[PDB]
Amino acid sequence: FMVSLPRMVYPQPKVLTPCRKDVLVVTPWLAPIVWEGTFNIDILNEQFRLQNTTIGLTVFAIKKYVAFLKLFLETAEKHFMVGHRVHYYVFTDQPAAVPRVTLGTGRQLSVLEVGVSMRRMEMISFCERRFLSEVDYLVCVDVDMEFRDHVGVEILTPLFGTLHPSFYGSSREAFTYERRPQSQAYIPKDEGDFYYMGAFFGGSVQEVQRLTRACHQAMMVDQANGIEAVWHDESHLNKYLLRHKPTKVLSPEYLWDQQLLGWPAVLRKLRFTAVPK
Amino acid sequence: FMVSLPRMVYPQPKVLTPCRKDVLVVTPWLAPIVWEGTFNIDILNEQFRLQNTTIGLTVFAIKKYVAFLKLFLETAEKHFMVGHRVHYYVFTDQPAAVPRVTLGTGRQLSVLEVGVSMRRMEMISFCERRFLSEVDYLVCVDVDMEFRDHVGVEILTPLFGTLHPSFYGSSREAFTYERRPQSQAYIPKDEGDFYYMGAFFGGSVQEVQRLTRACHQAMMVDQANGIEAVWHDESHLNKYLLRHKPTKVLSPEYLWDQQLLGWPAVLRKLRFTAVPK
Ligand SMILES: CCCCCCO[C@@H]1O[C@H](CO)[C@H](O)[C@H](O)[C@H]1O[C@@H]1O[C@@H](C)[C@@H](O)[C@@H](O)[C@@H]1O
Ligand SMILES: CCCCCCO[C@@H]1O[C@H](CO)[C@H](O)[C@H](O)[C@H]1O[C@@H]1O[C@@H](C)[C@@H](O)[C@@H](O)[C@@H]1O
Ligand SMILES: O=c1ccn([C@@H]2O[C@H](COP(=O)(O)OP(=O)(O)O)[C@@H](O)[C@H]2O)c(=O)[nH]1
Ligand SMILES: O=c1ccn([C@@H]2O[C@H](COP(=O)(O)OP(=O)(O)O)[C@@H](O)[C@H]2O)c(=O)[nH]1
Ligand SMILES: [Mn+2]
Ligand SMILES: [Mn+2]
Repeated sequence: FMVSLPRMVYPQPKVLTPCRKDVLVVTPWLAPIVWEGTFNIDILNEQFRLQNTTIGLTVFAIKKYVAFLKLFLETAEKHFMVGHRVHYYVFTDQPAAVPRVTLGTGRQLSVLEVGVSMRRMEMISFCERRFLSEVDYLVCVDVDMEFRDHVGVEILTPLFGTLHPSFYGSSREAFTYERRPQSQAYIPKDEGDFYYMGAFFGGSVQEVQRLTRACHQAMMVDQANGIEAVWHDESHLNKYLLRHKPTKVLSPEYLWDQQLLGWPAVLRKLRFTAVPK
Repeated sequence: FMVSLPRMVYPQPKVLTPCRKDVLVVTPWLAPIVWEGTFNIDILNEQFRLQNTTIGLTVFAIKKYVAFLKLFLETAEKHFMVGHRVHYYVFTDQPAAVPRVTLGTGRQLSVLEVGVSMRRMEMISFCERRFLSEVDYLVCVDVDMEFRDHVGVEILTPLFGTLHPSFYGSSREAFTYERRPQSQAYIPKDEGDFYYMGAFFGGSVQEVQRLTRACHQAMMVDQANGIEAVWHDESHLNKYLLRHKPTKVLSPEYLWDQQLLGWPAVLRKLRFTAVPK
């Protein structure tokens, strides 16, 4: 049950005025594509706070990648779901190397010790019971990253993927999908909506568990058949999201590499960005 | 659980090409606004058929308005959810005046006898148990109407309203919301997203029952306080949708009066239109 929004004073949306004329802001299956200028964050914050929404964030920091945690977590505290309940789940082989990061109120961090290709999907799909009990949404991201600007409840939806920053302007035949028919991740040259990057996806706990289970099972089939998809779990993620359309798509604001790609006009904000490695 | 879509061959959506540059296609709370050119109906048909979706359509034909049923139902058969399961619920004081209309396969009609202002919301919110058992979505429309073009699963969502054709270009201070603070339907001049018309709303059975219950209760409060809202159940519908944002909004393609308003450039299709009275 959703209680009523309070009175709010904000600019009227005008039907004959779009703000964004330069980009596609809805998919052909009527999923919003999230760009700056498409959402009033005050309305969304109200909606999600009224539901006492809890967001889980999973991040893997294995071997040398524990070095990325301090900046990742400190910038998450500045930019990720501020004002909402957040539970970070840090998966690592070195619990003692997790930096001591000071968290805002309503935010928690759990260190989960693990003993590459298949680990993340397998692990997320097994934390199944814990996540269902503790959070409403799960967000699954790479650690070799920093938050530079707002990443908030505008992303939340049953299932989302993020447009890969190298391919948002590309034709589908150029997408680096797995192209060998012997792989479960196979996508022919005449199929595909978008190329989603494996570094940022999420959704409701149920839908994320469905996605990660499916990708894990498909990767195991490939392993049994002696084939490894060209971009590993990302290839499988792409196959899944082709066959199970996401209910929102994040624009490349949400996954950017400024060193590699600069700051194009179409990006009004660079929110979550690659750290050089 | 949602099974996988089959392979489909269709045009690639391109992020740097929107089709509709002339209109707002997403609300500030990230609800799609449904216009022609925003959806691939083949993808949506697949998604909803895979769930064996059943759509209920409620329509009231009381006193002289039974005369509108033949054209309403015959054109619904040509245009409304064709290929999907449909259950029409015709509420009337004259069951014998309901015309014999031939239905396509998978489609059913029930005549519900009833013995104005408050009837529709009260009645819909009591058919509660029946609707929950028989249909997945409910669509609630005026009878003094005809279908001229496709109205399909692109509308389906937990909660939708439709932009009133006289007000989609108006500023909110011009909206004919109830403006007296003594009414439960009251909306001040600095609030409001859109003016929704009472002739076409819907959603999941649960959300429609919530809306109609709330509007019925608010109308009863007004009655007890000796006030009737300026546009009756439409005023209440507008108050509800201000405080409970719809998850899709239908463009005026879905509720048009060609005699009154012609055929503006912004409307590529006239789907569901007023019959002169
Ligand atoms: C000099 C490296 C050139 C990389 C350009 C293309 O990107 C790669 O695209 C692949 C798919 O075809 C995979 O998604 C890689 O993860 C991605 O490289 C990753 O994401 C990119 C955004 C960069 O941050 C890159 O350093 C990183 O390894
Ligand atoms: C000559 C009549 C002028 C009516 C113009 C404005 O519309 C009315 O708007 C009101 C709200 O302010 C209510 O929604 C009425 O139902 C609507 O009139 C209804 O819907 C309209 C689209 C027309 O079909 C009208 O005949 C019908 O009574
Ligand atoms: O030695 C490693 C390699 C990978 N990863 C995790 O797997 C993610 C994906 O790897 P990487 O960032 O190297 O991939 P790329 O950005 O090149 O796709 C990383 O962000 C880490 O979360 C890790 O923890 N340790
Ligand atoms: O005598 C009446 C008056 C109204 N209605 C029902 O209530 C709806 C709303 O009334 P109307 O269409 O007259 O309103 P308007 O289009 O002027 O808003 C009609 O379409 C009918 O479904 C009816 O059945 N009999
Ligand atoms: Mn990375
Ligand atoms: Mn009418």
